[PDB]
Amino acid sequence: NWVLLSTVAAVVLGITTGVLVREHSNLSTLEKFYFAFPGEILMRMLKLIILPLIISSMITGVAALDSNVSGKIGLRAVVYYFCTTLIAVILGIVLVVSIKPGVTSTVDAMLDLIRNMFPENLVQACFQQYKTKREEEYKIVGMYSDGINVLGLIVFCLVFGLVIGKMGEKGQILVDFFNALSDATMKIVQIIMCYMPLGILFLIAGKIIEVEDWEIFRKLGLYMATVLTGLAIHSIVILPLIYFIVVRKNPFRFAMGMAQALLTALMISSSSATLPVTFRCAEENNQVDKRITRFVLPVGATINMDGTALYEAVAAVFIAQLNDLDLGIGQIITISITATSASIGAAGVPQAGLVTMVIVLSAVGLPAEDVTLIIAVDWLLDRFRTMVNVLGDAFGTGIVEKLSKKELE
Amino acid sequence: NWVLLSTVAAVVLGITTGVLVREHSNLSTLEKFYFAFPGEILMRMLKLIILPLIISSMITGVAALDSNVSGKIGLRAVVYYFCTTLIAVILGIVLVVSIKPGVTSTVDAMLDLIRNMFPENLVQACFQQYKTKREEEYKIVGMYSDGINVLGLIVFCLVFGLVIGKMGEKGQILVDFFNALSDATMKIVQIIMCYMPLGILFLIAGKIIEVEDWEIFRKLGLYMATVLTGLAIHSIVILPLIYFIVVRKNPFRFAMGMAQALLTALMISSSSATLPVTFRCAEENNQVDKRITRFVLPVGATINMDGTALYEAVAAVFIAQLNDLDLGIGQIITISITATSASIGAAGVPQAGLVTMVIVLSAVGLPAEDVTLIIAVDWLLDRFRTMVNVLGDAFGTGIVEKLSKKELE
Amino acid sequence: NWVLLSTVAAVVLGITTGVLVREHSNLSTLEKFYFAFPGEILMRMLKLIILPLIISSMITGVAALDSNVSGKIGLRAVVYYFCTTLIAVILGIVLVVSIKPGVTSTVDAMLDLIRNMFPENLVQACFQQYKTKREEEYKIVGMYSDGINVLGLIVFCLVFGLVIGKMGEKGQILVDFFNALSDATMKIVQIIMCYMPLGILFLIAGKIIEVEDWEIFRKLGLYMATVLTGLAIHSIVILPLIYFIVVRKNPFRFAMGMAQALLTALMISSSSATLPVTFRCAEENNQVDKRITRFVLPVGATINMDGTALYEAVAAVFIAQLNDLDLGIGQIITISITATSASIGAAGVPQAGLVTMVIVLSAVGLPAEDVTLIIAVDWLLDRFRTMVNVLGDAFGTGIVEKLSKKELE
Ligand SMILES: C[N+](C)(C)CCO
Ligand SMILES: C[N+](C)(C)CCO
Ligand SMILES: C[N+](C)(C)CCO
Repeated sequence: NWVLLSTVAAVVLGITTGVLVREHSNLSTLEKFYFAFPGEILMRMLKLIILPLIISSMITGVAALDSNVSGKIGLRAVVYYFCTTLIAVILGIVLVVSIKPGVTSTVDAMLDLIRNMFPENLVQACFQQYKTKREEEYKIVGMYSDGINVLGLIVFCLVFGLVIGKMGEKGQILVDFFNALSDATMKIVQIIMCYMPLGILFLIAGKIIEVEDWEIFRKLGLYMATVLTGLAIHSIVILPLIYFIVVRKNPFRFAMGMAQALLTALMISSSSATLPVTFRCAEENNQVDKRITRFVLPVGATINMDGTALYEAVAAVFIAQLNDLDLGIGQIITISITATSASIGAAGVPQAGLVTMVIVLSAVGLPAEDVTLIIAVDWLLDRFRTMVNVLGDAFGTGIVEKLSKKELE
Repeated sequence: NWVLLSTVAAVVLGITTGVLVREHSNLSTLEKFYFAFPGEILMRMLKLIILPLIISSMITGVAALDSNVSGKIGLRAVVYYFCTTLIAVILGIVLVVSIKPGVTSTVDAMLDLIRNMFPENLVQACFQQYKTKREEEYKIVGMYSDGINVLGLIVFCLVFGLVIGKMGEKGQILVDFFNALSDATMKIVQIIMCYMPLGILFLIAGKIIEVEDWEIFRKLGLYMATVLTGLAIHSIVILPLIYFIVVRKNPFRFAMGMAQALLTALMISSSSATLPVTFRCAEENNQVDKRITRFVLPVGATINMDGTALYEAVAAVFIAQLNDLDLGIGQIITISITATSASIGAAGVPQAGLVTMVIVLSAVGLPAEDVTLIIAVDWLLDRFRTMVNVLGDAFGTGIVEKLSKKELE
Repeated sequence: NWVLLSTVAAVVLGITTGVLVREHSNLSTLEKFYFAFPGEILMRMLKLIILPLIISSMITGVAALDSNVSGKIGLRAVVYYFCTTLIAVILGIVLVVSIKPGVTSTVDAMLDLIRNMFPENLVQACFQQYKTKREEEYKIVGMYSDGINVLGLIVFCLVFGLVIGKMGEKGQILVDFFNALSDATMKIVQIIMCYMPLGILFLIAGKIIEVEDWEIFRKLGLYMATVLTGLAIHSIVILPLIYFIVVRKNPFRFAMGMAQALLTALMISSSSATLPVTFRCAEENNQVDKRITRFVLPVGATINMDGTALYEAVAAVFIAQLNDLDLGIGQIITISITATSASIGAAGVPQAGLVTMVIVLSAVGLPAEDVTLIIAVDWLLDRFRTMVNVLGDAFGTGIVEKLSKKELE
């Protein structure tokens, strides 16, 4: 594949250029800023595109989710993809606080989630964010600090996406305007990813120059041991339990029937690319009828956020812990809800692991140029994330036969 | 009706909760801020929607006003609905300064009306507002303070609405895009009004807690005696004179012929809901032909701002007087022109008295959470405002028979 | 013509009012600000419209440039209209620094061209601009100062215009939405130009009042001797050489064959108005086939920026030199690239010399009210600019017969 091979060949040459400058020359504090300029322009190019990508892919992802939730079968998969998303948020927050990869009020930060879901302006929500601060027996002021409001542009586009879906023929030009705006801002991300090999070369090399000790290669080992532990309690302990609670039919036999599509997800790392394969393995091996697989698998490519909350919401807390933030427990729930929501906006993006992380790091107020620690090993962890998304969707096929049995007639 | 009954039942339970907390417990200065948080989220939800509601309803209200002003009949109703709008602005400013409900340069503030009609940026006009200040033999600086520019987003959408109406078939996708955007942002205001009973419960109760003296129940009695005096010189003295100046046929006989539609407006408080009724009473009782009633009544549901300048531009000055502002005479004309213009944007909104007031209080730089004094008694005054809008439109039927008599052949 | 006669009659009455106030009365520092208020509102009206004019005319100018570059003929005119545009930028920068009309780091300002082509936000690019500053062995901070980012709204709309052109039928509603938005924001500029005679009357008169010495009538004579010298090395020395390098057929005979359309351009000063004439003189007199004139003349009305870089990028440096700026050499290339790019956005505007200058003066951070020095003599220099655009396009017809000879079969 091109986009995988070229990114690995730019991480290898990024470390090759990176140690042949710090151990072979000596740059100033200014010339280590001009050396990381082609990787600076990539971070401006990526933040440029997340505003028409959030707005267009949330409006069309939700206005096409209607008529894919027809009946009660499409409602008994929205409850399932919210019940295992909420457990994956709790499992991602617990595992990043217990392990703490990258080390050494709370009510006023949970009421800013609900304040930022409903902004006071839709144009200010594209570049500003409401943060409140207790001061003086106390009183409370609000500031509107900078940084994009991703939570309020997603709650509004989820409401605006439901309204124009149900409007019928009067709101067909609004679905057609944003379907074409979503196709046009996924062909610009394909143009940016033709520059992304050159940009991550000078982004990796600008980090190995400034790094003086190999402690950051240990915090990058405890990060892969928090993602591969979040994505191994979910595939072994959490999701085979949820199947066995309602469907008493041995969940380790269900996964062996899907072993052709689990092994295919380790080679592509894209859920919508092996979506023709997981259709072919579910019906023939597990003996499930086609009227419920065609109703939960198209909603399971928009709503299945089990893998994001264990990978991109552990990465975005690891970056925040890397900058010596204490974060409390109220700004961790702020991050893991912004990281889980931003993956619905970065829905079918080509390099959807890199783009989603630039959305959350720009939203929660972190340096987006710290994503180059994550894309060094993103090609290992995105393969295993979509093995959970394929296994999570396959258990979402065999669960809605059991709550929907009298509905099929 | 649901939206009336539920709002009265949330004002009654708002005062019931409000006196069973201040006279039964004791909250801190912080716990009186967390008690009014469900009413804070309503004020964020309302300010969220006034930006796509101003833009879409002004573009479609004006691009559909073309072909409803065909001939000279539709021009002799635009002059009439500007001549009685300007008298209602003068009558609303005089009555709120002479009575002063809620008590105890000028050239640089009239040149900021004309500066804010033509902003220097269309994206900055969505959240910022130009205020100029004389300083030092003097010189003049400009600041761009915050708060939405409603005047400049209405003057531009009035020009942009006329241009795409007259473009014909080349500008039909622009009328279709904003017709669907206006239908989609009136179905979101219907979703907000399903939360508005809960929000105004904690908004009323958060005001009765902090109020320690019943002087504010006297300033709320002088406010209803300024609206019901502005809307009783207009229906008795001003508008029956304007009929009798040009049409010498006893205006108190004209209103008795419309008594079925005046009494219907006291039960619905919506001009476009009794618009089928005022068609049926004008032609049969007053003997007016249908070629001029169908030409002045659709422009009389977009342009008839006689009732707004006596109700929502007396309320927005009463709120400004409540915060101990002196206002001069130049910032009163700023308010009553912003309040009269913002009711064309809040054109056919369900709760169009509450939404219009949040537009003007956010525009002229006032606390939008002070609208809860007004919605306590809005269900009394909005019935009597639309009785003036029905009587003002009925006299706008019997006036254009007299200036248009040779035009009908 | 109306728009020429009325503008000359407002420059004459502007100087007539201007010397009958300063030599016949005495105004304060405040009353010389209220006297130039009708010309202030014109500068707010002009800056109001450059945001939907840049966005709509760049998207439709580029999405219609596709299928006008079919084959290799339409590629051998994009190289020619970039090779003579880059020489006109170098000739405009050299001539405004050598003559310096209006008198008496660099790497951090060339890396801000590339930083401002790719902004971090599309809504902030409509009103804000990234300027970086070296400070402290040094480090580099970035600020986001105010003023519209014209470079980043043109690079994005050039990429977004190419993507929706090549999308075919899926991106036809996006071409139809911006074709109608571009027709609707050229009919608002025609409404503004009905006020522009009144606005430039009080704009000229507000400058002759404050001027106390006639040195500014000498710097306005060295400005016309830099534009008419830039547009006389291009028409005599630069462009007849580029023809004679590749096409050995005596370029002074080519221009005599186009003498009917050169003389017509001195009477209209519009390239797309004499575009039917330069078609009729190229084929009959110079004996060129119609298959290459119809392929380079529609791309030569969007891409031919030879005349802008010698007129509007010498004017925008002359205004910057007038305010006693030193500008280095890095902020001169910033101006002449912003002035050359902004003339693709002001593509077919009626008063396209006045509107283009308000775009660049607002972009590079200059007073837009200093354009009234330029529109005093714009009707002399815009005639001679389009004589170079007609001569530059005619030599762009006789050049693509020589590189395309085996392609025509
Ligand atoms: C299923 N994905 C996580 C890949 C996209 C939904 O946000
Ligand atoms: C006639 N109304 C006042 C109800 C709407 C026009 O703004
Ligand atoms: C050819 N013009 C310069 C007139 C427009 C292209 O920007």
